[PDB]
Amino acid sequence: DIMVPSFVYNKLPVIHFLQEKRAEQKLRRVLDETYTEWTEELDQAHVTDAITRSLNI
Amino acid sequence: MFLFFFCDLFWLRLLLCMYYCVWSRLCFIVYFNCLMLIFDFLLFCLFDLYLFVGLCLFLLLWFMLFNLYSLILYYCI
Ligand SMILES: CCCCCCCCCCCCCCCCCC(=O)OC[C@H](COP(=O)([O-])OCC(O)COP(=O)([O-])OC[C@@H](COC(=O)CCCCCCCCCCCCCCCCC)OC(=O)CCCCCCCCCCCCCCCCC)OC(=O)CCCCCCCCCCCCCCCCC
Ligand SMILES: CCCCCCCCCCCCCCCCCC(=O)OC[C@H](COP(=O)([O-])OCC[N+](C)(C)C)OC(=O)CCCCCCCCCCCCCCCCC
Repeated sequence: DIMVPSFVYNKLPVIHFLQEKRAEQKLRRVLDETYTEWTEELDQAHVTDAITRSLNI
Repeated sequence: MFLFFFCDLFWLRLLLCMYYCVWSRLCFIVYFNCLMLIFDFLLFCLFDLYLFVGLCLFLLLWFMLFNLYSLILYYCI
């Protein structure tokens, strides 16, 4: 009725602070894993060159 | 021989019930050293070294309810 309740009350602020940091840590890691991915596609000039060769030019 | 008597804490028990039906933080402890046995970090004990905290707290409360209030005249230990 008295003792355990008081010590639970004492624990609340630190646990709240640590869990807020843990949540921020998760969000930070989520952002850090994001990285714009640029793709490379076959240049059309080689297509235009193969087109020309096929013509027997 | 069986003597039936009562402690002198009944009013204090009433006050405890009245004032501790809701939770309150405790930040001042007469014997705080029972909570901090290890002072160098990375040291740990496999023995239940914090088993004394509860008994310590209850003993402090009981002995304080008796001894400190005994300064009031006619209060009995
Ligand atoms: C022959 C004559 C009679 C006597 C017979 C005795 C027989 C003895 C047999 C042999 C035994 C040998 C060994 C003895 C060793 C003694 C050692 C000793 O005393 O050490 C000191 C030591 C002192 O301790 P303490 O620090 O003072 O704390 C104990 C306190 O009790 C306070 O501690 P606590 O507050 O932590 O306790 C918890 C408390 C938590 O707090 C509370 O619950 C609050 C209430 C506290 C009550 C207890 C305190 C008592 C205060 C004094 C008496 C109050 C007024 C009584 C009025 C009497 C009027 C005549 O809860 C309770 O007390 C639970 C009970 C609650 C009862 C509520 C009843 C409600 C009824 C409502 C009815 C409504 C009807 C409506 C109808 C409508 C119709 C239209 O005593 C003890 O530890 C207890 C010793 C008991 C040993 C066992 C004895 C056997 C049982 C006997 C029962 C007799 C019943 C019949 C009586 C009938 C009237 C005559
Ligand atoms: C943390 C430290 C706490 C320190 C507290 C300090 C309190 C200071 C008190 C100043 C004086 C008070 C005078 C009161 C007078 C009352 C009427 C009277 O006649 O009394 C005379 C009585 C006796 O005076 P007397 O001995 O002259 O009486 C004469 C009577 N004849 C002649 C018949 C013998 O005064 C006292 O006994 C007062 C002593 C007080 C000592 C301090 C007790 C502190 C511990 C109890 C704290 C309780 C807190 C509870 C809170 C709730 C808990 C859940």
